[PDB]
Amino acid sequence: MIIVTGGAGFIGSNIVKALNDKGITDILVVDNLKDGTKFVNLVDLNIADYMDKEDFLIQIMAGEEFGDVEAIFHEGACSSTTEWDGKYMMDNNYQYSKELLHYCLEREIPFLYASSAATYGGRTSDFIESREYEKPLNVFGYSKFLFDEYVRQILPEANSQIVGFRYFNVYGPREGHKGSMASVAFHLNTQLNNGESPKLFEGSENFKRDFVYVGDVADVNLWFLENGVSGIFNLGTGRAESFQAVADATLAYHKKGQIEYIPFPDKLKGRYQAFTQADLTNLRAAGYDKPFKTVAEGVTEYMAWLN
Amino acid sequence: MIIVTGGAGFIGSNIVKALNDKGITDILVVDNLKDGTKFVNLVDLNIADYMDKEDFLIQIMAGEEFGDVEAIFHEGACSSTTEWDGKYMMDNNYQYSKELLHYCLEREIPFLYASSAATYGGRTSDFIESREYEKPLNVFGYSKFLFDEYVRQILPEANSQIVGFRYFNVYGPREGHKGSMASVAFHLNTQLNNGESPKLFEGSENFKRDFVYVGDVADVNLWFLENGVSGIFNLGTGRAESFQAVADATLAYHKKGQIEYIPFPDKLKGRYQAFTQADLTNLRAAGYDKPFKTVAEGVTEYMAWLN
Amino acid sequence: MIIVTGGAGFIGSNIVKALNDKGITDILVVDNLKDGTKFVNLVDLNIADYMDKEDFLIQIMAGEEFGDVEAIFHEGACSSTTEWDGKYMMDNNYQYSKELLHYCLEREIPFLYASSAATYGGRTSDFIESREYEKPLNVFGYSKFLFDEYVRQILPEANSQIVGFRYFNVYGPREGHKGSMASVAFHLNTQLNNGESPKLFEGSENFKRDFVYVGDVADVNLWFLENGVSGIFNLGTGRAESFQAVADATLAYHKKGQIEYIPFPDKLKGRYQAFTQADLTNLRAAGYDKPFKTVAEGVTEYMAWLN
Amino acid sequence: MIIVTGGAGFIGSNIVKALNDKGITDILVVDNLKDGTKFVNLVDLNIADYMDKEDFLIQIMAGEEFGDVEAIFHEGACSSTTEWDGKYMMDNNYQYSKELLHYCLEREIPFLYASSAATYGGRTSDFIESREYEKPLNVFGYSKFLFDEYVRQILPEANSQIVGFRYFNVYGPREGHKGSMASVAFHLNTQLNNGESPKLFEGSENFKRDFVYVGDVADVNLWFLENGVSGIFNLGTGRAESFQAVADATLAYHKKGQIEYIPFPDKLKGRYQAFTQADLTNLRAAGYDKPFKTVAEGVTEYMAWLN
Amino acid sequence: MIIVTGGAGFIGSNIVKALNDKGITDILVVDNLKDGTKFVNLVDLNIADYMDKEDFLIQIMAGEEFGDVEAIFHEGACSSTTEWDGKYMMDNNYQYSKELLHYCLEREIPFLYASSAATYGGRTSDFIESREYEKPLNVFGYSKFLFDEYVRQILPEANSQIVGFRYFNVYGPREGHKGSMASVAFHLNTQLNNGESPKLFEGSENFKRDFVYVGDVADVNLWFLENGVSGIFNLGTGRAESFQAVADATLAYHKKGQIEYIPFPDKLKGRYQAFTQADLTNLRAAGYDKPFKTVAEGVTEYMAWLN
Ligand SMILES: NC(=O)c1ccc[n+]([C@@H]2O[C@H](COP(=O)([O-])OP(=O)(O)OC[C@H]3O[C@@H](n4cnc5c(N)ncnc54)[C@H](OP(=O)(O)O)[C@@H]3O)[C@@H](O)[C@H]2O)c1
Ligand SMILES: NC(=O)c1ccc[n+]([C@@H]2O[C@H](COP(=O)([O-])OP(=O)(O)OC[C@H]3O[C@@H](n4cnc5c(N)ncnc54)[C@H](OP(=O)(O)O)[C@@H]3O)[C@@H](O)[C@H]2O)c1
Ligand SMILES: NC(=O)c1ccc[n+]([C@@H]2O[C@H](COP(=O)([O-])OP(=O)(O)OC[C@H]3O[C@@H](n4cnc5c(N)ncnc54)[C@H](OP(=O)(O)O)[C@@H]3O)[C@@H](O)[C@H]2O)c1
Ligand SMILES: NC(=O)c1ccc[n+]([C@@H]2O[C@H](COP(=O)([O-])OP(=O)(O)OC[C@H]3O[C@@H](n4cnc5c(N)ncnc54)[C@H](OP(=O)(O)O)[C@@H]3O)[C@@H](O)[C@H]2O)c1
Ligand SMILES: NC(=O)c1ccc[n+]([C@@H]2O[C@H](COP(=O)([O-])OP(=O)(O)OC[C@H]3O[C@@H](n4cnc5c(N)ncnc54)[C@H](OP(=O)(O)O)[C@@H]3O)[C@@H](O)[C@H]2O)c1
Ligand SMILES: [N]C1=N[C]=NC2=C1N=[C]N2[C]1O[C]([C]OP([O])(=O)OP([O])([O])=O[C]2O[C]([C][O])[C]([O])[C]([O])[C]2[O])[C]([O])[C]1[O]
Ligand SMILES: [N]C1=N[C]=NC2=C1N=[C]N2[C]1O[C]([C]OP([O])(=O)OP([O])([O])=O[C]2O[C]([C][O])[C]([O])[C]([O])[C]2[O])[C]([O])[C]1[O]
Ligand SMILES: [N]C1=N[C]=NC2=C1N=[C]N2[C]1O[C]([C]OP([O])(=O)OP([O])([O])=O[C]2O[C]([C][O])[C]([O])[C]([O])[C]2[O])[C]([O])[C]1[O]
Ligand SMILES: [N]C1=N[C]=NC2=C1N=[C]N2[C]1O[C]([C]OP([O])(=O)OP([O])([O])=O[C]2O[C]([C][O])[C]([O])[C]([O])[C]2[O])[C]([O])[C]1[O]
Ligand SMILES: Nc1ncnc2c1ncn2[C@@H]1O[C@H](COP(=O)(O)OP(=O)(O)O)[C@@H](O)[C@H]1O
Repeated sequence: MIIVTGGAGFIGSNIVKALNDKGITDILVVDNLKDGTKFVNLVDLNIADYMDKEDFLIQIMAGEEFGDVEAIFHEGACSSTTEWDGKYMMDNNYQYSKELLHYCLEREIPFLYASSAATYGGRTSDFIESREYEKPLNVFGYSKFLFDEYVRQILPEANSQIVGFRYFNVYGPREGHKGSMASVAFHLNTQLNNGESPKLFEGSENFKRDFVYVGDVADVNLWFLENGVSGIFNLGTGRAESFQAVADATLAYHKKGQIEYIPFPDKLKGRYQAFTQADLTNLRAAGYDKPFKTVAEGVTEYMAWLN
Repeated sequence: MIIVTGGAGFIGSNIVKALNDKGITDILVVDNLKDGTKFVNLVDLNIADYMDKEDFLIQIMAGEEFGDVEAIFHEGACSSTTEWDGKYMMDNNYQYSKELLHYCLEREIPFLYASSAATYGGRTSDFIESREYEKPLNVFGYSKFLFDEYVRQILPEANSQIVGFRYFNVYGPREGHKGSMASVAFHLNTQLNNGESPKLFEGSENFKRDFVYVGDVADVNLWFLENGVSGIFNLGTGRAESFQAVADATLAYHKKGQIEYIPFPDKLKGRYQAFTQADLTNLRAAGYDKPFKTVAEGVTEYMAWLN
Repeated sequence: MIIVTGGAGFIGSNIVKALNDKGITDILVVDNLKDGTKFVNLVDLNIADYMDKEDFLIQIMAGEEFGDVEAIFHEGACSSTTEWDGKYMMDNNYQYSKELLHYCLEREIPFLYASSAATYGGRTSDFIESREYEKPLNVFGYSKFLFDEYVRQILPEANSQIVGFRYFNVYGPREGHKGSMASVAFHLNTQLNNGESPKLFEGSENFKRDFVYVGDVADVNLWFLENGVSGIFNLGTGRAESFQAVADATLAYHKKGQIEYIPFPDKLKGRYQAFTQADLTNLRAAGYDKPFKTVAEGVTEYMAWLN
Repeated sequence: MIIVTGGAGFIGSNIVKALNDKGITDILVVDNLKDGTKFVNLVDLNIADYMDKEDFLIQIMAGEEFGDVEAIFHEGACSSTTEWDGKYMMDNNYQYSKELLHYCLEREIPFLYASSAATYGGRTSDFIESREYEKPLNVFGYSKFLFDEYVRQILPEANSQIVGFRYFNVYGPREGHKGSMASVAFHLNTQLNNGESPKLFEGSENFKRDFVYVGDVADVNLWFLENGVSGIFNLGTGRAESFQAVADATLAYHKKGQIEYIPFPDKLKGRYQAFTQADLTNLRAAGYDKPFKTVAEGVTEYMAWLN
Repeated sequence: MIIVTGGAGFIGSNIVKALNDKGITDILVVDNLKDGTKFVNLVDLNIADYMDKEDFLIQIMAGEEFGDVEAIFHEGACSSTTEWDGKYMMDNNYQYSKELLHYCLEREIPFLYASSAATYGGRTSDFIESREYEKPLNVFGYSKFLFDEYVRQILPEANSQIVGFRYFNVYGPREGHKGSMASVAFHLNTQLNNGESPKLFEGSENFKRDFVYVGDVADVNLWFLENGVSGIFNLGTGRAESFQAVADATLAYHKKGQIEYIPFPDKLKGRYQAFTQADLTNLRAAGYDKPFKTVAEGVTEYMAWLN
């Protein structure tokens, strides 16, 4: 049996699918299905059971057994970078994670969780998995950062696998529910299907991210499960590409449309990463040697799936 | 003693009536009577006691005894296909059901519950009670689907009856409270009694459902109780009929009126089943061999009862 | 010691007064004094103590002793016929009553409670205390009906007094707080003192009720306490009188005014009793043989007290 | 150690000051400081500790010790005569008081509490501390009345001091927070300092009250503590004076202004005491023989303190 | 291990930084991160863990251990002088503090907490740490005052360090979140960077405060920890300077701008301190002999850090 928190969300559901593809269906999904439209992400998948995040937490803290648990993929989190309720953020992200971590540690259950490249918080190089390089620009980022710091305290003493994946800009199938937190690829696709103009922020000529395909993210997750290695690892392609590149791949698929520039949103000024590029040294050194899909490859594959 | 959850609702109250007709009155109804107008559905019936769904759940989970329970007909659920609070849906439908199921299993109490053909989610044939054919279009459907999947895990090991009825489009007496979730028959009748025009969705020429009379649904329920067979079974006539057919039967009774087409509601686009027809192979194979009332028969009988 | 629930309400306060008149002042009143203006109903009376309905219930269910309890007059209920929250109605009326009943039963405390002729729900004769004749038109009525049904299950086995009084149209002193649930007598009086026209519903020419004076209701209550007889008994004059009769008695006292007809309120259409007349066969057979004040007598006595 | 509930309120804070003046500072104040502006009433005083009314109650009911308690002055209450939530009133005034009383009784702690002349409810003479003369005109008054009645049941059996002070119209320093429940003296003063006209109700020519200075009220309280006598005692000057008299004393101090008559407020019609005058027979008979400051004396002393 | 409550706030975060500078990183921060923007204050620091104030309190009161606690710096409080909810203020400031104090006392954990010069409440000299000189002008001040009074009762009997720092007008890095409670220095800086005019209250010519640099405040805190001395001590420079002086230092750095006078805000009239100057006699006598940065020094250092 495997547990996937955030299992009805974007990355989580993709981990579920990947597990299904390996013939594993004995999965417990933990999520918050308040936004019911998220069911789409599970409808075509095969799981054993579903539990709400709040119930799960209660049971975790009471020390309930869930049977023979092989791993927890902890993808569940408040994922909005524009959420400013720190109380909620620190409870739901940081505290929640701590609580899970301890539960796993005590039962020697492999624990594989989601960090974020938001922890790097705006810099132009050296995106390296170490405290010196970390300085989040928002409370979301802070909640992730502090957890990584917590994990770092625990690692030397741990008797079972602990892995944190520092995801960069993930995109692909099963993020339709993320609204304004959905990938630019997604937004452009839906704008184009609506006969609207595809929109980019003002200054996106100079904005670059490490855009990584969700399929690859899933593969990395399973690989680490199979291999047992511990640590905190960047997860991206290693190549930074401009938003313009993403737009290109998208318009190319749709055979139409032309980019329009909207004002840079006030609520992100000072909170924004203008450049990210994953340094994959540690990742490779851990033994994960598979290549990553480029924006051209990933976006077109995604576009096909969206239509 | 028999327990009927959703007992003040449409199908539940009809099960109560059917039990009354067999001389059984030692019934506990579990429901949520917040909408007080639902009392009409019980007023002319004979029951032993009434309990709110929330109290019932608490007692179930505490392992209270209710006396000598012969069966639970679990018809209680949030039945709105346009309810999008997934948290509520999964608690009140899925979790609730699990909780009941376990309670019954442990005491070897026959458990007969409501599934839904919404689990098939829009396809043009092969409405067969098996996972390959299931793909709900909304979270309501998902909550039903996942429970059936759960039941499927339990069945091989079960020591007492477990039956799920996959109801198609049920209509007849005691659904007045269902508002916009009430049968089209019901809506047309009340429109006509109000001197308004009888209304159908745009494109209903091509929309067909397996419309099944509530009386038959009740009979099936009791039959299964008496016969002890387990499984998940489609419950419909086996014949798909157009909404136009329903309208015909109705206008014929009222001796007046002409169909008006209203816009297809935005909130259902992408969430809608355009065709359903129950495959009754498993149902028949279980031994239930009685015929089902056609739309012509059922609707006219209903119309008489409404007036 | 005697307990009167609804003790600050109309009928309850009158039971208190009646007890006072017999030299009994060791009374605990249970009510919900949220509407503070209800204090008037107790101000001139003599009681031992006051408790809120919610606290009372908690203590009842915990099995607290209140000292040496001689009887509970259970007049407390949500008494509005236009309240449509069934959840609340069934908790506060039905469940609450059950809870009291059991408490009394276990301690062999005489339990005398309020039913309602609303249980008959609109019929033109045979207002007899038996299930065949009962069919309430609203959820208030349902909550009363179901409790009577519950009492009926308990009666054959009971070792102490259980009595339910099925009050018809009660009127008299101490109902000023009941707003639109107050007697027509009351409304007419206040309309006339305000220089307004006295108002009756459209079609009141054909509306008749068994109007019974509150003083008589109180007497019946005490009589049953003294005599120990069990059962469910109609409580009204046995004579149906038109609303016109009530108006006559009232205008006669005030020496002025002329009836005006207002529209029949939408919220009561289909929910309304057009005729009631208590069949006093069981009541008389139990041994209560005293006469009841007519509308002419009762209304004029009331009018004097109001001025 | 001494406890003063309502200690941050008008009368309570004055009791604190009086205790300070006798060299006693080991005081626990219990209040509800939601309206923070009430802190002024304590700022210049000396107390040992502060507790919220809700916490206090919890601890009382749990039977916590507070150390060596010498007395409780129970001045805490919802003091608004225009508050019509009876549920709250009866909990916070009546029930709360009962709870304290029992706590004290059990530990033989002298209990000195606040009643009110509102219990007399509008009469033109015989303001005597006995049930025949009591008939409050509002639920505030009722809550006080019923408690006095409760105390009366307890008194013959009590082994420690119980005293209730039936305050008439108290005025003086430390009532600035009472808003529209503040003394007329206070209102006139603030109207005059605002260059507005000093306002009296229409018909105040014929309205008289027993206006008593807060300083005297405090003295009475301490006297009873020192002397140990039990009972319920009127506390006022024994002389009724018109509102006009109060106005006179006030305008005289301010050397300006002329009375304006505003409409008698709707919300008080039928709820209003037109005359009060304390009968001090019992008070004197208990041994308290000190004189009371007249309106002329009291108001001018107050006016000086206000400026 | 060290605990810093209010650790994400202004003074608290500076204590954290100071601890970091001494090589201490084993810190638990307790705060309320509801306003997420406060994360900035911790982002560049090194702590062991984070806990919400409400959870912390629960655990404190349950008597949980946090490991080997060396000290608690209790800087956490509702710090707004214009918050008028006294209930909240007394719970969150006074009660909370008491609760911590007892926890520490019992485990002999050095307890170092924040008082306030607001306790002096407007006077023109003798700002001495003694009750005669204390008279707060608002409920915030009251909550601090009462706690100091409480500490004073405890001190003679205490077996471990208790220190309260009566901070005057603190200013410097990490107060950006304090909005209108932020230093005038801060406000002027942000006004100037916005091309607006730097604003001072009307009458600031005659307003002087003891402005003290946050760096010094931090030093004092650590010094007391190292030295073990107990008591309540003023913490300011000992020199009063006008707001004009602060403005001067600021405009001098920015090389531009001219002071504009805005109306004195209504909500502060009667609640305002016009003059403060710390008397450092006790502070020096305790042994703390280091000098304090003047407004000229402090403000310019701050201005550099802000830019
Ligand atoms: N998407 C990216 O590009 C990316 C990049 C870097 C990091 N990440 C991180 O990776 C994880 C997955 O991201 P995502 O894109 O899949 O986000 P997502 O689509 O929103 O998936 C997360 C789901 O988990 C729920 N959730 C929140 N807190 C939970 C908890 N404590 N336990 C269980 N479920 C919880 C969310 O709902 P509610 O918040 O409404 O309760 C949501 O349904 C998140 O931690 C995210 O921060 C993602
Ligand atoms: N009528 C159809 O065409 C049809 C078709 C397929 C399936 N079904 C299913 O068969 C059952 C009967 O449906 P229906 O048409 O009779 O709907 P319904 O009239 O609304 O009956 C359900 C009643 O039970 C209540 N309820 C909800 N959750 C409950 C719970 N956990 N325990 C007990 N009662 C609960 C509902 O109120 P609240 O949610 O507001 O609390 C309602 O009063 C439902 O499960 C429904 O999904 C019906
Ligand atoms: N007067 C009539 O024409 C007549 C006729 C037939 C039957 N009855 C019945 O006689 C009883 C009293 O009637 P009434 O006219 O005297 O009504 P009433 O004036 O409204 O008095 C009832 C009082 O009891 C309170 N209450 C509600 N639930 C309670 C509970 N569980 N325990 C204790 N008190 C509770 C009510 O407040 P809240 O509900 O707001 O909390 C109200 O203050 C009711 O059951 C009523 O249905 C009266
Ligand atoms: N001064 C008069 O004219 C006068 C005349 C006759 C009788 N009295 C009585 O004398 C007492 C004090 O009167 P006052 O004029 O000083 O009124 P006050 O200034 O309003 O004093 C009462 C204070 O106690 C608080 N409180 C309420 N319930 C409490 C409780 N259960 N325990 C502790 N504190 C509580 C009140 O706030 P909240 O209600 O907002 O919670 C308020 O702060 C009251 O019982 C009053 O009814 C006064
Ligand atoms: N800054 C000055 O010139 C000066 C002057 C006078 C007094 N002080 C005192 O110094 C202390 C801190 O000052 P500051 O300038 O750093 O103010 P601050 O920035 O507001 O720091 C206090 C922080 O702690 C939080 N908090 C509130 N109650 C808490 C509790 N019980 N436990 C833990 N955290 C809590 C506050 O949030 P929430 O209130 O929203 O919950 C806030 O984030 C306060 O006690 C303050 O009164 C400083
Ligand atoms: N440039 C541009 N253009 C257009 N659009 C856009 C851009 N950018 C961005 N965008 C959008 O918005 C949003 C926000 O952004 P940000 O702030 O940057 O965030 P991001 O990163 O991008 O995303 C996020 O992330 C995170 C982590 O990292 C996660 O968790 C989440 O979920 C998300 O993904 C965005 O979203 C877009 O749409
Ligand atoms: N075509 C047409 N026309 C008209 N009308 C209509 C149509 N369709 C539909 N409709 C209406 O609306 C509503 C909704 O529907 P739906 O979404 O589709 O749903 P249904 O299926 O129909 O019904 C339902 O079902 C279910 C299952 O199956 C149940 O549960 C519920 O309750 C219901 O019944 C309807 O209702 C109509 O009215
Ligand atoms: N005819 C006429 N006119 C005028 N007014 C009136 C009439 N009728 C009636 N009314 C009024 O409204 C109300 C209501 O109605 P119902 O629903 O029917 O109610 P009833 O029965 O009469 O009364 C009631 O009752 C009950 C039981 O039986 C109780 O619980 C309640 O509380 C009441 O009493 C009436 O009220 C009148 O005012
Ligand atoms: N005459 C006159 N003029 C003017 N103003 C007035 C008068 N009277 C009165 N006022 C006013 O209003 C108020 C209230 O009144 P009442 O309702 O009457 O009340 P009193 O008695 O006066 O006072 C009260 O008391 C009580 C006890 O008894 C207490 O608790 C409260 O708090 C109060 O004090 C008055 O105040 C004035 O302003
Ligand atoms: N003379 C002044 N000129 C401009 N702003 C002021 C002045 N005095 C106070 N303020 C602003 O108003 C706020 C509140 O002041 P006050 O209530 O005296 O608290 P404090 O003593 O903490 O400054 C301060 O944080 C500051 O931003």
